[PDB]
This record gives sequence, C-alpha cells and structure tokens, in this order.
Amino acid sequence: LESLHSFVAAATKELMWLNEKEEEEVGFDWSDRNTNMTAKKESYSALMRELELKEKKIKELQNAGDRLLREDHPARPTVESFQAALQTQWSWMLQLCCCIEAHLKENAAYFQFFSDVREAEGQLQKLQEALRRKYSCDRSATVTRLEDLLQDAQDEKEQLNEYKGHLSGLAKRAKAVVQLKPRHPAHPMRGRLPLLAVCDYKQVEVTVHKGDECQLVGPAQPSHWKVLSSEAAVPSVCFLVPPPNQEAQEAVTRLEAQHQALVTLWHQLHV
Ligand SMILES: [Ca+2]
Repeated sequence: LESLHSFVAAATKELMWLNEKEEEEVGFDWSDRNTNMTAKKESYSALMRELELKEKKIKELQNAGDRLLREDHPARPTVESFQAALQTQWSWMLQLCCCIEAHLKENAAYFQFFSDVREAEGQLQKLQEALRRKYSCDRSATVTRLEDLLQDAQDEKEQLNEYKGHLSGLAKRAKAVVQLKPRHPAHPMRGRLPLLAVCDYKQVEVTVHKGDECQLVGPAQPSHWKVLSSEAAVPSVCFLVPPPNQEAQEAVTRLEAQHQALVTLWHQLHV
C-alpha cells in the first residue's frame, strides 16, 4: 500500500544521498598533489552540519519501517533489507568521517612542516650570502672597516646557536610526519608499506579496526588497496601511511649539515 511505497521511496532517497557522499569521500585525493586543505576543511564541516540534520530523518525512517513490520507484509523481507541498508550505510558514513578527521590533521601538519623547512633553508641561504659578502667584497674603504668594528660578532654567534635549537625542534617534528607521496597511484613501490587504520572497516573477507596496523600490498581497483592485516582490498581512505617519512627526516638532516658548515665558516672568519 501507499504506506509501504512512501517508506521505500523515502529510504531510496536517503540511500542515494549516502551513496553519493561515500563515492565523494572514498575517491578523494588525500595525497601529496592535493594542497587545498582549507577547502576540504570547510567542505567537511559543511557535510557535518548536513549529517546532524540527516540523523533525524533516518531515525524517523527506521521507525516508519518498524511500524510496517508490526503487520506482517509479503514485503517484510525487502523492508528489513532497506532498514539494514540504512543502518549500515549510515554508520559507514560516520566511519568515513573519522578518516577525514585524521587526514585533515596529519596532512595539514605535513604541509606546514615542509613549509617551515623551506622557510628555514631560506634563512640559511641569507646567512651564507651575508658571509660570502664578508669574505668576497672590498673591505678597503674606511666606511667598511668602521662598519666591521661596529658589528657584534658575539651577537651573530648567539643567533647561530638559537638557530641550532630551532633545527633540533624541526628534527623532532619530522619523526612524526606521515607519508603523503606514497598514496598516489603514480608512485613506484620498492617494497611493502606500513599502514595505520584510522577507522572501522567491516566485510566478509576482512575486518579492520581503528588503530589496526596493516601492510600495503598493492593498487586494486581505483581508490582501493590490496593490503595485509588476512589479505584483502580496502578503500585507501581507511589508512594512514605512518612515519617514518624519510624525505622529511633527511630534509632536516640536510639543514643541520648546511648550518654546521655555515657555523664553521663564521668561526673561520672571526677567529
Ligand atoms: Ca666586528
């Protein structure tokens, strides 16, 4: 009857919406290439608001279904089926949200870290340039000599020390930066990758729990990875590629070496 048809109709609309959002989030680019983290943050926030309202509608639908179940239909089976589909997709939606939380956090941190690395190397280049001017340019004119006398080398040395400390801070931060490059399908695998599960995934072949430590095996169908918990194909969004990021750590080491060279140069010029 009209009662049932309205239920099936309404449940189909909600299932359409959820399936739409799922396809958006699964096939989302959480890799090196995608930089617009602020836009993702805004979008995600908006999705959240949509879900807070949607919760009420879906709870209403579940109730409407339960009502229909009291009077045994020949349509009971497909009603129970739709009820289960709503519960399942609804929960999986929230789990996808857990993935978004984790990815926004770690990814924002990744971009921020590398930006800070660029900022630091910049200032080291400025320093090197200054020193090169001290030992290359003509210090003959009395103006230049007076400038040197007016210059506090001890203050320059304290600047250098402070910078050593900053660099140490960066080295520490690099030990916790995730891997974003190994997420793109255009990445060469020279071995298996460590994966950290950031949500609950649940199916016949495999069940993944939040925090489960897994191994990446290789690309499956778009947006999916064949991984090892039991081996199976899971949506790439369920996983962080945890530290260590060797690019990051080696970057900070490169900085420390360049800085040590500059300090040595400074001491050679001043003592
Ligand atoms: Ca001086």
